[PDB]
Amino acid sequence: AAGKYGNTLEFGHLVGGEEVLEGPLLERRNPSDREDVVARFPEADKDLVRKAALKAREAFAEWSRTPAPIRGQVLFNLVKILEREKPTLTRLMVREVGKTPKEAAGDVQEAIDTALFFASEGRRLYGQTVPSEMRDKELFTFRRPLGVVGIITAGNFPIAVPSWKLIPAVLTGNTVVWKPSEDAPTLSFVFAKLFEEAGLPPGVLNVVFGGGKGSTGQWMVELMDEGLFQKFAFTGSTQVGRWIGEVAGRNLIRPTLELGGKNPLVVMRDADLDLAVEGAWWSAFATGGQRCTSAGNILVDAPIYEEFKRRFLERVEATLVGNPLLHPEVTYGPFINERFFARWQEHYRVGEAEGARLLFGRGRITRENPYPRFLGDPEAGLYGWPTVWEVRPGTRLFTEEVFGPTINLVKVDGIEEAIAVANSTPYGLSSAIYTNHRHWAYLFKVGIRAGMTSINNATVGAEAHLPFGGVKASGNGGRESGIWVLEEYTYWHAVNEEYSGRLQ
Amino acid sequence: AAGKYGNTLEFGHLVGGEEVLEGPLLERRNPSDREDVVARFPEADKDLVRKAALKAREAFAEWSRTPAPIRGQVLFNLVKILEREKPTLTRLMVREVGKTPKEAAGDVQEAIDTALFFASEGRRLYGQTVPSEMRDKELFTFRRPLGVVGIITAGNFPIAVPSWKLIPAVLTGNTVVWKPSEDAPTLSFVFAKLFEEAGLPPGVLNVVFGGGKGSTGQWMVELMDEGLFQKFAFTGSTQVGRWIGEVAGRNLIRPTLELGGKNPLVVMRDADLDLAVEGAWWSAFATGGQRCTSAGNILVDAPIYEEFKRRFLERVEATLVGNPLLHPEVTYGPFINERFFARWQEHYRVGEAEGARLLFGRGRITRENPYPRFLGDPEAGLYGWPTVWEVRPGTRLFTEEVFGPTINLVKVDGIEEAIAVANSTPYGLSSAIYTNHRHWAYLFKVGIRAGMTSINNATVGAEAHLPFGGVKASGNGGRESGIWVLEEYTYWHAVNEEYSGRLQL
Amino acid sequence: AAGKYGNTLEFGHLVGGEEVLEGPLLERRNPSDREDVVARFPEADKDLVRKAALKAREAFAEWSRTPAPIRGQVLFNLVKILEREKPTLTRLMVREVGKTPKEAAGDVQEAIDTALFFASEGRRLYGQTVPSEMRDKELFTFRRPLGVVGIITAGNFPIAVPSWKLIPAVLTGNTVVWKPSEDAPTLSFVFAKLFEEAGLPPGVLNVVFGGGKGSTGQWMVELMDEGLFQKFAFTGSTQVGRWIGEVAGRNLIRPTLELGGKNPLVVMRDADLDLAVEGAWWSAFATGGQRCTSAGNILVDAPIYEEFKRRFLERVEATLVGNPLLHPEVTYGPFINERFFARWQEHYRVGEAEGARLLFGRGRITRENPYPRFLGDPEAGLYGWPTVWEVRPGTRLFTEEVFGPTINLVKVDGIEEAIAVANSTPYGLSSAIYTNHRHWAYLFKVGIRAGMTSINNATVGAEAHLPFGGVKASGNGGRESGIWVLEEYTYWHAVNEEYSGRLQL
Amino acid sequence: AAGKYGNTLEFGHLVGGEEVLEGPLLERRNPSDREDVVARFPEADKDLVRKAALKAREAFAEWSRTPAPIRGQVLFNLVKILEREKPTLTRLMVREVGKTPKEAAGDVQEAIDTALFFASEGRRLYGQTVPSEMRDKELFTFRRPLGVVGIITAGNFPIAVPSWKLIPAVLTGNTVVWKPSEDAPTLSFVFAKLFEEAGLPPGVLNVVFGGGKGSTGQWMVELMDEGLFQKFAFTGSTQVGRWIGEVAGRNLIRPTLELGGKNPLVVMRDADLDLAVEGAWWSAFATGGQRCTSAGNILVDAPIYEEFKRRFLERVEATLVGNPLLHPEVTYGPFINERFFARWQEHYRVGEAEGARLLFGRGRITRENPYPRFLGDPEAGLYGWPTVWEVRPGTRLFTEEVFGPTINLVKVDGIEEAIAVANSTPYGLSSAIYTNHRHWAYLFKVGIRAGMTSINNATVGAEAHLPFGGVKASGNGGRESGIWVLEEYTYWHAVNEEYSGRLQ
Ligand SMILES: [Cl-]
Ligand SMILES: [Cl-]
Ligand SMILES: [Cl-]
Ligand SMILES: [Cl-]
Ligand SMILES: [Cl-]
Ligand SMILES: [Cl-]
Ligand SMILES: [Cl-]
Ligand SMILES: [Cl-]
Repeated sequence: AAGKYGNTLEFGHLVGGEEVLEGPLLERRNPSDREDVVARFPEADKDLVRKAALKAREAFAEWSRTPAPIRGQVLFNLVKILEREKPTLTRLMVREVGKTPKEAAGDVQEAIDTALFFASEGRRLYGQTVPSEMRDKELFTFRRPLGVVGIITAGNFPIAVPSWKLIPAVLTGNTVVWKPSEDAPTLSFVFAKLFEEAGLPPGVLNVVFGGGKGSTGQWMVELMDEGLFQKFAFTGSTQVGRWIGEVAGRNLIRPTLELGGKNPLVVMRDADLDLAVEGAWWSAFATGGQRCTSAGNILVDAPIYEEFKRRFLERVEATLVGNPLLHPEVTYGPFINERFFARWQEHYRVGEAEGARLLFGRGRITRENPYPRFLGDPEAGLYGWPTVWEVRPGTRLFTEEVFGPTINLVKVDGIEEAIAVANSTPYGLSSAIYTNHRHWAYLFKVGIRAGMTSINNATVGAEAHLPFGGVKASGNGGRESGIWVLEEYTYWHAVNEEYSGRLQ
Repeated sequence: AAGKYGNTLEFGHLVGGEEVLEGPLLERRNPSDREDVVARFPEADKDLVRKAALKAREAFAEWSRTPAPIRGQVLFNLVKILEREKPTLTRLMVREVGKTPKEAAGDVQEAIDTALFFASEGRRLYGQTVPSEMRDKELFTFRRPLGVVGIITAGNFPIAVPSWKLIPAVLTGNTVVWKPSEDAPTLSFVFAKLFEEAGLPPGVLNVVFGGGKGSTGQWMVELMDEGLFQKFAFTGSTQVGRWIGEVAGRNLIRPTLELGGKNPLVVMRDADLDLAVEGAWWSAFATGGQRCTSAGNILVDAPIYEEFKRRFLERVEATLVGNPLLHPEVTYGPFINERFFARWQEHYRVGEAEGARLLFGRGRITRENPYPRFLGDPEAGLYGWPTVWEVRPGTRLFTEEVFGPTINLVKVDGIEEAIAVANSTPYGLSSAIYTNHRHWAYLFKVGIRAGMTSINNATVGAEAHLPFGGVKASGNGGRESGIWVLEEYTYWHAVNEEYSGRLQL
Repeated sequence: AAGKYGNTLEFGHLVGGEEVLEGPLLERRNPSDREDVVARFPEADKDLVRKAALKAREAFAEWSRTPAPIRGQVLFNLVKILEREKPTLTRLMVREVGKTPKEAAGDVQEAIDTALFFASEGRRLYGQTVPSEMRDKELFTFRRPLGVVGIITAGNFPIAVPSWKLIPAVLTGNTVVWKPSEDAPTLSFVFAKLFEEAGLPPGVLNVVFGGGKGSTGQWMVELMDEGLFQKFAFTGSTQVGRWIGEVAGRNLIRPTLELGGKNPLVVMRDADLDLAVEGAWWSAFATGGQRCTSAGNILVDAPIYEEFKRRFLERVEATLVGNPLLHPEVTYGPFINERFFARWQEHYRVGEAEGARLLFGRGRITRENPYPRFLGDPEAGLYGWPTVWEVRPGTRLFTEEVFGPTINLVKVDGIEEAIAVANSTPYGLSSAIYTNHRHWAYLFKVGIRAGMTSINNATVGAEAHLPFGGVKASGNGGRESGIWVLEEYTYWHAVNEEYSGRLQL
Repeated sequence: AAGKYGNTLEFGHLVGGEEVLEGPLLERRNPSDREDVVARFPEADKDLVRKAALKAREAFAEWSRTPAPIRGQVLFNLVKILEREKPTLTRLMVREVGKTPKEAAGDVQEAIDTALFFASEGRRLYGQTVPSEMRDKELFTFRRPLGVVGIITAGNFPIAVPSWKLIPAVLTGNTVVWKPSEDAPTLSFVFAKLFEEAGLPPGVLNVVFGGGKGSTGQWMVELMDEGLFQKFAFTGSTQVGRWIGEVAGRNLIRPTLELGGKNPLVVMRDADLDLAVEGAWWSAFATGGQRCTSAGNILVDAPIYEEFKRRFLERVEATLVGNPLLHPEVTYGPFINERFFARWQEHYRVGEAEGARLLFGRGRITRENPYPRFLGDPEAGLYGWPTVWEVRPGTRLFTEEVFGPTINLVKVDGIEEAIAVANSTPYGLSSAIYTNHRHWAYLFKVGIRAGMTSINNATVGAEAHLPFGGVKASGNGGRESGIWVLEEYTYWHAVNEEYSGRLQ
């Protein structure tokens, strides 16, 4: 078929390098305009996943024992292919998940950067030579591939965040089974095909499509109990993370777990207001607030509270919203999926119930409830009014993660107290402070309990060559970019060579 | 009291730096001679563990914010105090767990080495400065303490293996709750007091004594569900490890898990037989086969099978066994506890049942079933005949870990097949090959699935400044000594500083 | 003009991104066939070098303060452009320096690999965060660009070896003045233009052509005394290196110095002869023996001496020699320049004089003195008979580097003595041993005084992502590839931040 | 003999572990009181140095091939012995070089810290395992000892700064010839004996006493031309450094060169004045201004110039000066040697000549020119009035290093200009800025051309586990503490092992 803004594509799983149309058909509709159908694709039953894992096990023998620098050459080709395809993938990603074209070119770019980074790590992966305490004896360490990796990914960063996992996994000589978000199946099929074209041998990467709970994603976790995975990486909700953590736990796997957060952004009295407003604004409404790292609470220092709040609302009022395929100028578009739209709609009622003051936002944008800076037709999909609250700490709006274009303001007095309030959340992913006093940035830097912190910078837009990850309910201690991710996809082999003829 | 070979000591838990007699008294008997009672000490009820965790939470505020190089000064004092106490700790460790005096001085030494290593890491703990892609912007990383660490340790290495966990934990600014093996409570009490004398502030280290299943150790794991631990380290059985793994799992903790193994030792046709026999022998019978890393199977290359086997048994015949307090010359002594003795006694009947050929070993040493090279009285404790089997791969003697002085022989042909058989085991901790062909050592080096490998060297005797740890059922991927353990007791804080006063994205 | 095998090209210096015809014209002839003229190009007078250094000083302001990851983007484009141009650079390099097409594609490849390596180091260059001993105080380190780098390169690896210097220099934010070998000026001009196309801002790279002694290269060193260079890298003879060393010395510069060697290759009795012969053979005659790392002495273990020698000469007999443009199948071609041909011709007379036994080789290949496996016309250039000697240690053939297709045999007895003889040379660059006894490779590994060592592998063919460099007369301790070269083109800035608002000391 | 405040000690060189009284007698007098004679000791003629180098060459065979962790055990014993001796060495160092007892206990402490640091590096010295691009092939690197190291040291940090060189040298398996400052020969003899007691085998450390120019130090450099040294480290003047650099240069040695500096300290308008005054004050007058890192110029931001200058002079007026053996409370004491006293006396006349304004200081303290806060008798030795100038940039007081208790003030306007003025000096060792604006500290941090920089902290008191060293005329690129010094005393051996039977 042709769809409304492009072709409807039908395709199967990729197992040992073949297409496999095996299972009930699902379909992904353009979230910006649900009349456009983007793709049609099977639900992998659990036995197909079992097969995919075992093609991966067969492929690992040859791939793992392929020279690491030659594995790098595959990634180098991928860098080139990704570069070529960057305009295509940008178009497709606006169609399939409703990111703005600026943000979507950015997504693709991070995969390009990731691929370049690891092409080169083919000739690094440094281990150690160590001095023995004994004469006539040498000591070594060596990073070794774990085996078959199972990977589950969300759809809000559908090329970038998969690449953080897929690329270092195959570079260190592992083999992969990948279950991508039913929100972005076409991009995943493509990205798997780009990898094929780049030279990845068949079976090294296998892709199985489907849903999460009661679907493929769950079957996929359950297979850790049959020992088909030597490693597992997941991006998603803390509820699901804890479960996957437990399953990996009893099967002696360290899993990688990016689990979202409630990201504090502090604005001290001595801050540059315009800059801090631009950063709160962008932290809140980038990707329509559907980022692990989107800001949950702006903590504004009491002296500047009123002035900040007036300027922030001015800025929020200006947010454009709309079909980013038809209106590239727009700040954000639709909800990626139905599930986030629903949780976000409920957040209004929890707010009113616990007594938050709603400063701006009239829930879902529709004909009967139109939004002044909307562009296009708000009924073609699920779009949300920008939303702003004032909230007491301790409350549920304050502590619980809510994907969607919502942000809270909170009045704080101390730096003392700003730090205490910033920490009053089960999460600990991302954080930010806007200030000019060296001492104030120092105290927050070391007083916050987060895995990432920004000074005079948004909670979003971490650079791709720094360790990405959260502490507390935001993850289990692993990190995803740079040299730090090598701990995730390898283990330490320790070797001692005796050249004397003596026991010692 | 006075005991038979020293004092019987009574003592409590150490919580926020005070002694606490709270719970039913247990007792640790001298395993070499169970008439000697070494200690009486309480079983921490779960609420006292809860309190210990919360003293640790109170103490973490000031310890974590104590300069890392000053935390190193504490460890440097500990190195000196440990040095002073090395002869007394050696005596006490032969009394309390029945290690030979040579092996027990060695145990103490690894704590000394560990403490020196980390005294100095107080002025390292390096993180990174990183270039931004943006002008007027700097990037950093910082290693940060996790919080309160819960630690459970076995008793077979009662000073060394605890120190691998305790020392890097407090050095990186964490606070600790420690539950030591009911097999070695006096050494743990001491070691906690040496730490105190070295300058560790009270509450930074808390010690709660007791048992494992249905006791303190279990209560201690269960508390991860109340979020009292931000990290957990365990040495023990894979059965228990899997459970601890699961609990830590749902609480988003990476735990540290040394879970023992079935350690393959390969002897290729071109090996030096006398040297390979000394290494199989020492791998098997060091600590009476009660090490995570003790050898489980000798894989002998078919061409030298018969010659090796004859010489190995000659060497095993020579093993001395006895009360290492009265006979220091002895190779190994008693079982640490009655649990290991029991599992090892059953292994004879599993052996007979699946049809292993028993080449040597008459089960428990007693007066009625004496051992030619025994010294002392074998009824005063649980002592085991050195034991040798031939076994087919696939069997339970071949695949299952059995603490005790038992080893299997297996005939192999290729290097091909040596590697395939070495890997036919759920475990993946330690390994060894005896060979002189460079290509053969290379193929084993890269063909084995283990986290430690020895060439012309035993499966035991890892050096303390190399990463200790197993793959497969032997652990979950963490590592314990050297710079590698810093990943366990810290997390990565990533900081980005904008000085350019504009949003650039 | 049109030449005989391509165009004759005329071109100038590149200074702040402009072409500059300033100075007396030199010419580079096709060494394989000197009727073919490859290029005409100026000799930079010392004042033009002075200007090039000062364009580099002007450009450093904005390049150094260009985000390192963006500097990497330039290199990533260069990788792509180099890939596109790999067949043309291969052709041109066979024309301009007489490398065989296989070896010349390899040369280009190492630049490609180098550029990819460093494209990625744009997002690394890691420094350190370090714990203070004081409360409320943080410590950092930062790698910083040195400034303007002066670079002099040989012509035998005219794209690879320049890239080891050029690329890490500009990546770490330095600016460059480059004086390339008058043996390979067209490739250098090209490579500088590829860099331009890749996005290198003008003035960041400046190229000044000319000669060495009494020419541009000398003027270029002399300018360290006017402080126009904050760093200097050189590939060449130890004679020249010592001088450059001294000049950099008094100007407080650590310079980078690859200074060639006399590379010992040992063949123990237990070696695989065919493999060790292939490795001695390729070590000797790769690039016609015109590599820093080409083998100088084969040390053969007395038991296999005669057998090895017979097989080696059989293999040497088989060497093909010829115009690699017309006969790609050929092992090596002409001398790069007339200087090397001259020194190598004299080596025959030094040999006769000190009493070496000449086993094979009749000096220069000519029509009147033809070589059985020559292809083409040997008078069109300077070509050399493969040459083999037996020599006593202590002699000048044994100790002195001789670019050209010459190799010595030496009889040795121990591993003992193999190592002692291997070390009896002023140089210490590369080394190799062929053996199967693990202990013998270990003793050589730790007994040799060299900065690179091969086990059952040639003295040539270092991998590009390992540190390249020599000890003794082969260099001053710096290293060229991988992470190790970052020490050369940066300095360590150490920063300490006090937030505690009090003097504490 | 007994001297006036302790024993006069006579002793020889230490060569292959024996005492050697061979040469004309020199003597070191107590600089605080020159009637007290501290020591009597020979001048090593050049042939004795030649012998010392060759004992070191013989000893290297055994020491280098001694397990690195066992070499660490020697240092661990040294830590303990140094701890025991810390009160003795502190007394002796106040007697022999006239440091205050606080500063001298500090000196000894840095050696203790250095020794602990490197005791532990016995089990580190990490090298690399690297992946080959070829199948059946492994790559390694290994740090290797250079050989015999020649070491020349100044006397102003007579235990600390020698330990930065001596300890990492012997730990990495090198052997040493050491020529210590004729200003501190007793401490060096002692420290060499403590090393002996700690377990250092004889010949691994050799000590040869004497002078510099036309004496042992020079003979010692000249021996690089006979190839007796594989490495050379020097602390001293830039003139001498350049020479040693050249000699090492032609002999293909990378030498280590700490060469002093003219250390800028900037005080921005937003600074904390009391803190910045305490830091200028301590930067200037610690060790009587006889530190490589002592401050040369205070750059005061125009808005606060007058206020700062008044408070600084108040603080300087308070400086106590005197015989630190008899008056521990004193800030600084005598000149270490006659040479610095002389250069510092000349600096007054260069100042007047180029027109600097002298704000405070009457040259040498004597009976006829007494100093209000002097304690003791100023004629017993060479003591200097604290000295303060205002100076134009470009002048010689501004650009040239002057050991002694002198400091300049300079008015600056920009941060722009503060950085330009801070850099207008041939040196580039140490630096500092006092400020609270994050942007101001950032611009200085990255605009200065120095190898060490302090924010709201003195130019002195670098921590011992950070890389110590200067750029420009302050050194040649090497660094001295921490992991960074390992580049100085080792070289990189690169090994490739082929296990196939193939050429590739
Ligand atoms: Cl999903
Ligand atoms: Cl979800
Ligand atoms: Cl949904
Ligand atoms: Cl409110
Ligand atoms: Cl001196
Ligand atoms: Cl001087
Ligand atoms: Cl003098
Ligand atoms: Cl003035």
